[PDB]
Amino acid sequence: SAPLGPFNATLLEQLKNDYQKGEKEVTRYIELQEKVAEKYIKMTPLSVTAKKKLPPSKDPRDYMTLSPYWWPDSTKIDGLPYIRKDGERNPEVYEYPERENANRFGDAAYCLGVLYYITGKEVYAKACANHLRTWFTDPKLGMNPNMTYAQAVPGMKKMRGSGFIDSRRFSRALGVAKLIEGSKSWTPSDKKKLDDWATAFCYWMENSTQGQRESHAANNHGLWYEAIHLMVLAYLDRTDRIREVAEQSILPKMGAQIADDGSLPQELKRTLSLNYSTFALEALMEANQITSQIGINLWSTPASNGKVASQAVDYLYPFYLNPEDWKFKQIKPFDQSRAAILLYEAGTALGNQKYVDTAKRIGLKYSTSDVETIPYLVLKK
Amino acid sequence: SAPLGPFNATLLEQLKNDYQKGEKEVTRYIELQEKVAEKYIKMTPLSVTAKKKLPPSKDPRDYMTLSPYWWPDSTKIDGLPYIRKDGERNPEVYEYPERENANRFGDAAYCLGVLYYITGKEVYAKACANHLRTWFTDPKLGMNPNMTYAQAVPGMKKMRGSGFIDSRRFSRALGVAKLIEGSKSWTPSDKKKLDDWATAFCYWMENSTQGQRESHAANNHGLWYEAIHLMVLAYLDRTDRIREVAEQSILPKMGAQIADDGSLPQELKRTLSLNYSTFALEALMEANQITSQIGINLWSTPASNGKVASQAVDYLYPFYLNPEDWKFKQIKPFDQSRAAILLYEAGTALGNQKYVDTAKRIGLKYSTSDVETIPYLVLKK
Repeated sequence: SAPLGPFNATLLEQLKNDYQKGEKEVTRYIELQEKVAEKYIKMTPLSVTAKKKLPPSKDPRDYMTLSPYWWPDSTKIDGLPYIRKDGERNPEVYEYPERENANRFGDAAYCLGVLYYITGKEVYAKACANHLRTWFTDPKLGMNPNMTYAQAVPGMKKMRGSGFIDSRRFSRALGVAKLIEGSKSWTPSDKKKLDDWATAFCYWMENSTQGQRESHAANNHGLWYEAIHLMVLAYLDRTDRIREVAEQSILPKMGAQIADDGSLPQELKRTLSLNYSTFALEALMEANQITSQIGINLWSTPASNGKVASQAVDYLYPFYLNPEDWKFKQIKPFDQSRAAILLYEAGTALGNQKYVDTAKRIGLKYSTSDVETIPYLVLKK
Repeated sequence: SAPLGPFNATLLEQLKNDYQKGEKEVTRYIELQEKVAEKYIKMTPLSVTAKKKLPPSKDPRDYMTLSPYWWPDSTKIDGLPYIRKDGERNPEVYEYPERENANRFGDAAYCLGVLYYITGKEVYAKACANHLRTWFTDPKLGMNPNMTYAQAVPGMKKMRGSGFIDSRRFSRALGVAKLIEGSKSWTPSDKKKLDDWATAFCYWMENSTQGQRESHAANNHGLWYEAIHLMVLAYLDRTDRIREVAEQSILPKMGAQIADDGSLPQELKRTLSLNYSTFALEALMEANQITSQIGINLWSTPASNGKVASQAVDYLYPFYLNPEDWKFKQIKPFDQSRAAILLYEAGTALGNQKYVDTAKRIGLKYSTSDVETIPYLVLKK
């Protein structure tokens, strides 16, 4: 039975079980994963400190990115204040190294942590530990436990908390650290430092003005905040906080953000409305992976007004079959393959065989290196 | 009468003349442009050598970028060879600093050079010279006169000349160097070094296998190749060659690309078909800015097959009025403001008053800092 963390635990346990029983199809799949993971063993661990332009705090350990849809105003002599173009990512984002480096670190730690859980090979713990140590707890290279300067916007006067959604990059990694506990490489001293970091991070996201405001956001951001919250709480073994968050924040938000016909109106007004509808349901999917490990099914548990998250899947399913029928603003092509994991996750949670069949038909590539697809051999056949 | 160069010489001579006579409306506009140009006076000159990852020659003075629609194959252990996704720019392009740095050099040098031509203020020639010397002729920081590793593709076995299209980002800057000749800052020794660079670059694009191949391209790349070709030849005062290239390469190429209804079938098969149809005409437009300075109007001169560039403008015009009516694949929204300069250029060339009125109706923002709009006060209200 798997430790509590940010993954489909049913799929992980069944992979680990069939690997240990020497079943051939899984064993061959895991060996492919082991050859994918080799580059993460060699990979030099990343740090948020690897940047030149320092945040206003003058501290390189503070995470800082640019908010993606904000662009310099050509009609101003300095381009300030930046203006918003919903759905059009400003390539300046890539001048902030932590934007892609937190994504790379997250992939490395998640891949190595899962393969350690599945094979028991210490080489995977040792490498995962090296990434976790450097990114999180190192007294020089570790990030400070806050998201103060995430998605800054040049010229913007007010402080904002929307950047907190960047945290999902490293928070999955934070949760996977629990899989390497008991290894020879993850020492008790290593565990205490990360526990203390996660405690400091949970405090900040629950009590800073930015984290409070993000906890009250009325769209997919509010759902993703709670998805991240659950990973932090799950890492810290606070399963009663997970129950409280699900019932006092996630279910109310789901009850407010789903409309009577099952649409997500807050996402319907975006320039990538099919992306953001799906993005909201992805925040529910990752939350549910955690809550359902303690008996809480967020796809079928009603909000106080009777609405259930499966209604929003129902609304979107015809368009996952045919993204071209989508009749709302969508200024870039929807990636249909996002519906594979999503329909598989919601389909199984609901005993909806039509959803699971459609997930497997859409499928995932057997030899893809996309580290999020590791548990989903079930979709690669 | 302005030196031969890559700009609308009629508008530029108009601006400089009205500036010298002290006309208020033009003086206000130049004074704005000078405020915008201040950041280029301060800007540190860029060099292609400012990269860590070197090209296969191990020479930092060779330009190297990634072909923008080529992505790692996730189904491969090393991601190699990359695969193509037409229209989807791979953010990895930004890991090659000369991709954006050649654009920033281009804007700074062109802006400063045009302002020196219009105003006579030696401070603009002196700064333009600083950027030119550093990008082109400096014996340590200057770029080699070739495009051998432009738009390289990892894993691709064959050599390609598609990368040559990047040259447009610095070949306009080369062209405006002609505007600072006679200044105090641009010495006969500066001119001779640049002349020799430009000769070497011209030899490479005409005789290398990649240059030869690119000169034969049957879509917009053939047009851009010759448009870039004209900037280099005009800079070298090879007006006889400009005629030959116009008469024997551009017009046949343009005629072979236009279909009976005026559409451009090679661009219609792209995922950004309206972008690429407009991109094709933009090459013709920039080429005509140079040909029409020696009496060849590319918009109205038919090719041997009876096709004339004005047929292509005519087919695209309704969709510049209403871009949403475009009925071919277009996986990002079309930037309508591109029609402003395009319809004004072709509209004046053809004496079509309807094209010119629409150009002004779409318009450019009076205070924009986009350097390519500097000559078009006539489109700014």
